[PDB]
This record gives sequence, structure tokens and C-alpha cells, in this order.
Amino acid sequence: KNPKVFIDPLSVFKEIPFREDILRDAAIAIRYFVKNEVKFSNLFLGLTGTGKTFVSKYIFNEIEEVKKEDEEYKDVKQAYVNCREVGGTPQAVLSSLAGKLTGFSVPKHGINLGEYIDKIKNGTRNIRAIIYLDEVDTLVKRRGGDIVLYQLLRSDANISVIMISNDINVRDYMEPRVLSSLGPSVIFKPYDAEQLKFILSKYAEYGLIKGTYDDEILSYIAAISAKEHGDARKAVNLLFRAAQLASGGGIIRKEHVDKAIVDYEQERLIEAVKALPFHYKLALRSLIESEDVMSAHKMYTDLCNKFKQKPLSYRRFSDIISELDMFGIVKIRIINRGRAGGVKKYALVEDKEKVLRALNETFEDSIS
Amino acid sequence: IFINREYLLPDYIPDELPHREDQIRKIASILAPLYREEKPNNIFIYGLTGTGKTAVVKFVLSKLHKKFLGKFKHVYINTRQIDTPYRVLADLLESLDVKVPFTGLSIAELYRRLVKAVRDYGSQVVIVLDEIDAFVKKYNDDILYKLSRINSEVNKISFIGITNDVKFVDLLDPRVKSSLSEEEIIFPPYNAEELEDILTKRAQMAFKPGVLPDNVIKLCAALAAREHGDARRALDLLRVSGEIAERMKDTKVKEEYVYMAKEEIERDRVRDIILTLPFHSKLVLMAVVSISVSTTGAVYETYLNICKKLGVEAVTQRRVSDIINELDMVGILTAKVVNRGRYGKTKEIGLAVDKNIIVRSLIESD
DNA sequence: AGATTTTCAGATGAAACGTAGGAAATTTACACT
DNA sequence: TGTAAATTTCCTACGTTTCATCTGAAAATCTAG
Ligand SMILES: Nc1ncnc2c1ncn2[C@@H]1O[C@H](COP(=O)(O)OP(=O)(O)O)[C@@H](O)[C@H]1O
Ligand SMILES: Nc1ncnc2c1ncn2[C@@H]1O[C@H](COP(=O)(O)OP(=O)(O)O)[C@@H](O)[C@H]1O
Ligand SMILES: [K+]
Ligand SMILES: [Mg+2]
Ligand SMILES: [Mg+2]
Repeated sequence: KNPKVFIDPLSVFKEIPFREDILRDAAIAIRYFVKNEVKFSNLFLGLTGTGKTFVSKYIFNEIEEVKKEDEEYKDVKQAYVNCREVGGTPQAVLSSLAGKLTGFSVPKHGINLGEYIDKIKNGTRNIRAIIYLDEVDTLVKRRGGDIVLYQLLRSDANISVIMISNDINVRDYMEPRVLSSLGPSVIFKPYDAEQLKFILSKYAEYGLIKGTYDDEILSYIAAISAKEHGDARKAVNLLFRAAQLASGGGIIRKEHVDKAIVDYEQERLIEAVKALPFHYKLALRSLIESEDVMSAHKMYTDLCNKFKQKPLSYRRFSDIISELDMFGIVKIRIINRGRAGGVKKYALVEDKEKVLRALNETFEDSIS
Repeated sequence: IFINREYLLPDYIPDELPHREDQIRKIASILAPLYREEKPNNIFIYGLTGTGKTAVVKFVLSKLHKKFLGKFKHVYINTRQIDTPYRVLADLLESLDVKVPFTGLSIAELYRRLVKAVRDYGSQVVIVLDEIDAFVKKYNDDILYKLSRINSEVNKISFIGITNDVKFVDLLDPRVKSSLSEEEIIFPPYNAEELEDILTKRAQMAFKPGVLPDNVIKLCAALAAREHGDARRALDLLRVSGEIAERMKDTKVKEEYVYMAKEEIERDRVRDIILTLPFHSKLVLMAVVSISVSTTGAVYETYLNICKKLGVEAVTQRRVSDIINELDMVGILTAKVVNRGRYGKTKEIGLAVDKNIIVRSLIESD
């Protein structure tokens, strides 16, 4: 009942429970970078909501404070870039780095990718620089993404790189070069029930108001999440629902939690579609009234026409679909029928009925 | 327990390669011209897996690189690890100091840029292509002819091809064989005795005091000697053996540990394989499990049963008759074509792997 | 017995299938000079 | 002139299903003295 903690933890929390070792080992490797000119690269692996992102922001964020105070750090530049948020593309990523490191005048298109690395050297020419790459599992999955990192990690301009991926098997996606010249991987083990109950008890302490939360209920949520799951972002945001709701009196009982849960699983789908590139939505409706992909594409080319907008190639369409399946919105079938003319791509809309409601709602609110 | 297991990873490269004395001779002799800057003869190496092929070559080239010190380039490229005609030609065009964009070019125009890199390169160069099997398997033979025609259609580079089966020499219809079998070495599988030498010379760098009984090594060797004289088996079997006697926190190794290793190794070989199996192939296998010394018929039968209990349309018996054989190659099932007068012509089918490892992983996917 | 004729139960071959998907070509948006 | 990424244009080879042809020794039938 004092929201400041629940959307900007990095401002409240001056420490990260159960990640102390991670945090220390880093500030060590960095002090050895500044005082020893010794490069280092690490790969933060872990499931979602295990503090990967949070930790990093904190290292970065505290070091911003450190060079202010210290002075021997005065001369160190930092860049924090989110390979997913930008494009996922090498070009997109390299541009951003060269943005902060150099100064910030930088092209996004037209330039030869090498002249980004050339640009970065010039902006840190002796002067030490640190790199953070959240969700580098995007960059890697794209052509030449590891072939970029390799030329980063193992180039001249003394630069230390931190890579936080969300996909764990992200090594099998990485070329020998890269993996070989890579530093140690640091794995964020998901939290257990006890760990969660403490974390929550911290958030409860700061954001909420004494009395409204007992001890069993904190125990309750941690029990829920923790058990094959891990994930702290849910755990925290889960409290928030049962919090919202329990503004009644209020005491917060097992109810408030249960609802908060359905409230969360189904509410997800809503914005999960709200924020869905324009044609994707049109494509998505195509599917709800025909699972046949070639057939859907026709009622797609229809809605485009009706909204004076160029319909995309069926190839690009089948992709947007394939891609919608990577999203967990639809499910592709592929039925093969030998002499009976087989090979048809199909797509199932998970709920069909829920999604439609959300699609309608979204189109409608975006007119008033 | 150890003091460097790294001396046991299929990376490390030793001072000497015992018993590959003739193979080394024959190569560095048939590569000699490089010293006066003169294109050598193309070599074609075949032998089973773990017979030294990759080892010898990577080592002979590191020796000539120093003996000659002479201008001389070699690029070792693993067709397996590359898995794409683009990537192969993209490194080949990187090793010659040439820059290619990640996208924008296309095979055809890629060979074009490559013929330029050669006629502009003043250093005789040897190209190593390991496990060509892989990259001729699920790609085209083409790369060969087009690489043959390449030094040929402008006057030079030299090649070394390393594959695994005799059957591969058959795929070389064009001058591809005529111009590669110029020199053709064979890497016979190792002897158990040979395999003991190889293990001992690498063990004394790896372990600790008398942490490792002689007796362990002789059987570690004779185990792998029984499964196609494989040198990489003999090494894993040993390393793991050590790692196992490590988690069992004691500072020695026991024969009991090696048999232990062997199984453990299967588990993971198969678990990996089984995980990357077509939903439908996982399916045929599953039935064979619930049946446990049966006939293709009974298999398709219990196959339809699970498609039914699962709501997932079946597949032709025709696809299942081969999906079986396919699991034979992977070494999960064993199926033989028996001939029994009035009991017909079936595949006697049975499990090669353990039953548990086959299901725990099986479930790991669904 | 020995010499046949079936008879079983599946192997092995081959064709027909029509788009899903991979690779080239074009377009988009820029940049530098 | 250029480059990197997004989309369009081309074209077949992919995983099967269907149709058609083989297989090979067991057993059940016949053979004739
Ligand atoms: N140990 C922790 N202490 C405090 N808050 C945490 C902790 N772990 C997770 N959180 C909260 O949950 C969110 C999820 O963690 P996050 O930084 O997203 O890691 P990831 O990038 O792996 O998802 C964080 O942004 C933070 O608000
Ligand atoms: N004669 C040998 N001496 C030492 N090690 C060997 C010998 N033959 C093979 N090996 C080892 O086997 C491992 C992989 O074998 P490798 O030669 O790559 O087999 P292949 O290349 O035939 O698949 C390497 O670690 C290498 O040390
Ligand atoms: K077309
Ligand atoms: Mg994250
Ligand atoms: Mg090899």
C-alpha cells in the first residue's frame, strides 16, 4: 500500500537477497579491470525471474555511483543494451553501443558493421569501458550474432563484456570461436520457498503497510511460485494483485491470492495481444475463422484491403504465423498425405474465444 | 583425484601420437613440396571414428608450420560443426584476409569471390575438411566439384579430406575422386595394446599419485577396443571413471568405476538422441517399450494404441517398417529381417539400450 | 522320405503429392563523397 | 558509389501415403515304391 517498491526495486533495495556472491564476484572482476587492465567476460544464465536482469542493473547502477565517489574509476564508460528491446539485429545492437561509448551521433542503417567496432575503439581509446547485453540470446540466434561477439570480446579496445541470456542452452547456438574465447558462465539458480518468503517479506516491508500482511500468507505465495517454477517477477507481481484486491478492509486471505492467480494468467493474454504488431493482429483474426493457413491468408489479404494497406506475401504471412507459434499464441500443425496430396500448414488459436474478445476490445479502444 | 582432467578432453594435442608413425610419415612426406612453395598432392583420409584422423592431421600441420616456418597457410574446417555452405565459404574467405558480409551474398557469387581470393593469394594453402560425410550427407556433393574446378580453372591450393566410411568414396562420381585419391591413407582402428599405450601416456599428465591402478587402464582399453578400437571411447571411459571416483569422494579409482562410466555414457548418448527424435519416432519406440523380442506387426499394433490413447492420428505401417530400422542405426533398437517359412518375414525387434534411460528421457519431452 | 505346393506377414520398390520452406532477387532506408 | 535488414519472387525436394511387386522357408499335400 506504498507503491514505489513494486515498479522500481533498484531504487528501494540497496541489496539483492541470495545473490551476494554473484554481485561480489563481479565488482571484483571489475576492480581488477580498472586497476589491472585485465579483461573479463561472463555469461549470466538462468530461468526467467531469477534476478538475471535485476543484478546487472545493480552492478551497472552502483558503479555509476562508484566512479562519482572513487575517482580512479573516473574515466570508465558503461553501456547497457537490451538485444531484444532494440531489434535483435547486430546492426541494431552495435549502433546502440557506439551510441553511448562514442558520444551519441551514430547511423542505424547504411554503414558496414565493422565501422561500428571501429567507432567504439575511437570513443574509448585508452579509457576503460564495460558492456552489458541483456537477452543476448536474440543476437546470437541471428546470422553473425556470435560472429559479432567474438570480434568484441577478443578485439583490441580493452573492453569487458557481460552477457545475460534468457535461453539457457544458448551455448549450442554459439560458435566455437566465441564460446572458446568466452569467460565463465554464472548461473542463477531459481529461488526456493524459504528464499521467496524472505524476499516477499522485504517487499511487504517497504511497499505495504504493517498488519495487512501476516506470515502464513507470505509463506503461501512462496510455496505457490517456488514449486517447479522459480520466477520471482511473478511472485512479486502476484503479491501485488492480492494486495490490490485486499484493499477491502483489509485482511489478505487465500482468496485474494487465488484470484490474483487467475487474474494474472488470463490478464496476461490480454496485453499479450494488445502489444502485437499491426498485421499480426489481422493475421491472428484470420486464423480464428480458418485454421487453414493458405485459406487464412486470403481473409487476411481481405482485412488489409479493407484498411487500405498492402497485404504481405504469403511467404511473409506463413512466417508471421510460424512466429506466432514461437510466441505461444497459436499452434502449428502440419499434415502430410503421401499420394493423397499432403503437406498443409495449419494453426490453432489457443483459446479462440478469449483472444477474439481481446482483439475486439483492442481495436475498439483505439478509437476514442 | 585429478590434477588436470584437461589432458583428457578431446581437444588437447600431445607431444607424440603413438602408433600413428606410418600415418604421420606418409603425410609430411606427401606435403613436402610446401617447403619450396610448390602445390603438394591432395590427400583423402578415411578410417573409423577415433582412429586419429583429426589428431594426426592437426598435428602434422602444426609441425610443418614450424619446421618450414615458410609462408604457408592451412585452414582446418569441420564440415560437421559448420552445417551450411555459406559458413564454409565464409571462413575460407576470411582466412585469405577477405571480408564477406553476413548476408547479401549467395553461394554462386560466393565461389566467385573465392576464385578471386586464390588467384590473388601468393601463399600456397592447404584446406582441411573434416568429416565431409556430414556436409555431403545433408547437402550436395557439389561443393567438391566446384572446389575442384576452382584451383583448376585458375593456375594453387591443396586439400585434405577426412571421412568415416569406405562407402563414401563411391559418391565421388566426377574427377572429384580422381583428383582427391591422389593420396589415400587409411587409419586402422587401434589395438587394445595400442590403446593401453595411448591411455597411459595421457594418464600420467592427468591424474595424481597412485590414484589409478594399472589394472584399470588395461580394461578401460579392452572395453573400447571391443567397440571398434575407438580412441575417443578409451579416453572418455577413463576421464569419467575419474570424475565418478571424484563425486564418490575418494582419492583412487576402481574397476567398479569404469563399468559405471560405460553405462553412464550410454545414458547420455541415448538421452540426447531420444530427445531430438520426431514426435512420431519417439512414438514407435514407446510401443516397443511396452512390449519388451517382438515383431514389426505387434509394434505397429501397440503403436496405433498409443496414438489412440493420445488423440494423435497414426501413420502408415509402411512408415513404421522403416522408422524401426532408423532406430536401429541410432542404436536404440535392434531389428533383424528374419525368414520363417509360415510365420512370415518380419523384423525381430528388441531394445539395445536400457529400459529406464529410454523412458525417463522419453518423458523428458512429453 | 523326398518332392511339391501353399501360405503367412511383412520387406522392399516406386510413384504421386502439392506446398512448406530454403535460397536468390528485389525492395527499403539509409550512409559516405 | 556503398551496407544490413526486411520482404518478394522462385522453385523443388520433403516425409508420406498409396499402389505394386517380391521373399523365403514353415508347413500342409502330394508322389510312388
Ligand atoms: N533477489 C531479488 N531481490 C529483489 N527483487 C528481485 C529479486 N529477484 C527478482 N526480483 C524482482 O523480480 C524481477 C525479475 O527478475 P529479473 O531482473 O527480471 O531477472 P530475469 O532477467 O532473469 O527475468 C526483477 O526485476 C525484480 O523486480
Ligand atoms: N595415437 C594417439 N595418441 C594420442 N591420442 C590419440 C591418438 N589417436 C587418437 N587420439 C585421441 O583421440 C581423441 C579424438 O580422436 P581423433 O584423432 O579426433 O579421432 P578422429 O579424428 O579419427 O575422429 C583426441 O583427444 C586424441 O588425443
Ligand atoms: K510465387
Ligand atoms: Mg530479463
Ligand atoms: Mg574427428
